[PDB]
Amino acid sequence: DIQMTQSPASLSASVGETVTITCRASGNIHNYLAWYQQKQGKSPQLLVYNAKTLADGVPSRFSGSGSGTQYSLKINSLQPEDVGSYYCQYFWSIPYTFGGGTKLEIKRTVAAPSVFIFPPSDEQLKSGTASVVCLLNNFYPREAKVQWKVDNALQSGNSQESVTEQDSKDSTYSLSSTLTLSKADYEKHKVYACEVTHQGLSSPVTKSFNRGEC
Amino acid sequence: EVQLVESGGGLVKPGGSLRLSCAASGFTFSNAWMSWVRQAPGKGLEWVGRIKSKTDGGTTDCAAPVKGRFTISRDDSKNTLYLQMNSLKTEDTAVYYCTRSAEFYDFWSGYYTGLEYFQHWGQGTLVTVSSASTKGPSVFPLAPSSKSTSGGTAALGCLVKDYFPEPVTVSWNSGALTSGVHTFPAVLQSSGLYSLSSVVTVPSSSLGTQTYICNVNHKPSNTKVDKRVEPKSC
Amino acid sequence: VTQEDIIRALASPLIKDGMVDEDFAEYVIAREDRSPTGLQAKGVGVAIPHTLGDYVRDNAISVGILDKPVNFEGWYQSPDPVPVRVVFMLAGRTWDDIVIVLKWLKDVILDEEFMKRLLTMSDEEIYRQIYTRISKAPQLSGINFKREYVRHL
Repeated sequence: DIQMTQSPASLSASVGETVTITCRASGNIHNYLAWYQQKQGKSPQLLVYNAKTLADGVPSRFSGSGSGTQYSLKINSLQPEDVGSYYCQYFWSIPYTFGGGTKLEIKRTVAAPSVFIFPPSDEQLKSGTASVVCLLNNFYPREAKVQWKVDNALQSGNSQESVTEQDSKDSTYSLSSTLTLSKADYEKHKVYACEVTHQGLSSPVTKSFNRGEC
Repeated sequence: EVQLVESGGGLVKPGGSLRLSCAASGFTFSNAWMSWVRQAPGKGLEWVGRIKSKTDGGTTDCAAPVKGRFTISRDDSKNTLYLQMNSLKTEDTAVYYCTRSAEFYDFWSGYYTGLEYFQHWGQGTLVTVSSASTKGPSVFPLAPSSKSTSGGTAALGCLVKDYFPEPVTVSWNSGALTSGVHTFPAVLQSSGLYSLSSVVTVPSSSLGTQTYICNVNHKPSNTKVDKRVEPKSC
Repeated sequence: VTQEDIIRALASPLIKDGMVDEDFAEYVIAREDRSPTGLQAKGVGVAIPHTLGDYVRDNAISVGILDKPVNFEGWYQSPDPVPVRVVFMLAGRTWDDIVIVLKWLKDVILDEEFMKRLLTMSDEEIYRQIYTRISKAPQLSGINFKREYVRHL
């Protein structure tokens, strides 16, 4: 069976650059190759077929090239909305192999996060649990460290992070960190704080609250 | 005009069976070759199978990992494509897409043929293979306060906790409020349930006059929740 | 010339007539690697490449005569593969249709004089002799066989 090797798996690029994604086939596929774009939460959309033919409605800054076993998708003058995943596909015969995919990230200027914190709701408390949420808003790059402290004790094995996908307009990320404690544990302690380390911050930032104050 | 509407996806126990449907319109369905493509959570596209049109035999082909377990059929009177799943495994968990293959005209033979690249895709339907059971979410407010305010701007949101399976949709004020909204991807905890938050940044001047409600729809459990988020003044 | 060159050459007229799908040769090749068809019958080597599945619209047979023998792996296991000079490419709709032709081919390749004429007659004479023998086999007769389905390689 034909195997497609798509490189690179991840790609980070500044706006306006020319980006090149390559696929190498385990055999001569004679230009029987398609390219797809998939945005977050959407179904894939065809960009190129027959290795070089642009699909209907596709912006002209996309172009496919190659022959034999080696093919490339080129994106000229990268735009922030080009964030997403890209896939090549062999389509001449079974099993019509898709490549592994390329995830495209946009590179932009460093942007420090806004840090917000939310104590647990009274409704959740009544159910016997307490979730504390620390929100990091509109930052770049993605790498961030979030540490939870309860009366200055570092928490391990009871928090969960989630990062949004890169915004299609400003190319920033947002991050939530959720600390979950039993109601009994939450009421034993006083000070709740999330410490945030990020490149756009000269020093780590700590957002805190005292239980019961607000 | 060309539309591929999929349904039938949902939660199913390992070793069980489930049948997907794809309702097509806006083209001559009886002449089209149709295919299925799947994508496991966070993974890449994978071809599942194909069915030819009746004039070309109406026979099927399937990928080796699912051949002998999956069956593809069509009903041209209903303009519907089907994917029958049997002996399902956890590794079958994926969004399943219905696709139409391209039409190529063969000059020497005089027959039309399908080319397996896909311009038109269905919206996709999620199949979850798990022994866990359906559970609706609990929605809790993330109230705005001085701890979530910065520069004439306040953050607020909703916490959607302990639901199964995916997906859940969150809108604000019945879809009217869209700017500055961040709905985070769901995170599967060790209990087997999912949790996520949705937050929005609004002007602090509007707290106390504008009402903010998060609308949570968990269709797998048929649960709709409208939670008002009250501001904290202190 | 390689087995792949043979299979592509013999598949080409069947593809042009729509007897088989356009990618028919890709599946014949995969099947030949998975289950070889080289046969030794009284001093002449024969291969019978074919496919299983749904890649055939109409039953057909495509014949190739090789000037020099090219090696095919044996239908039956052995060292020293089979040097083949006559290739019967089969396009069968189902497994049941292929066995029917394999019955008939067995009697064909065991007919010594018939096989040696295939090695010496022209394309036109090969067609007439084969097409005549097909007409006398009522369990086959409907199979597609044309002058364009005979080639020297």
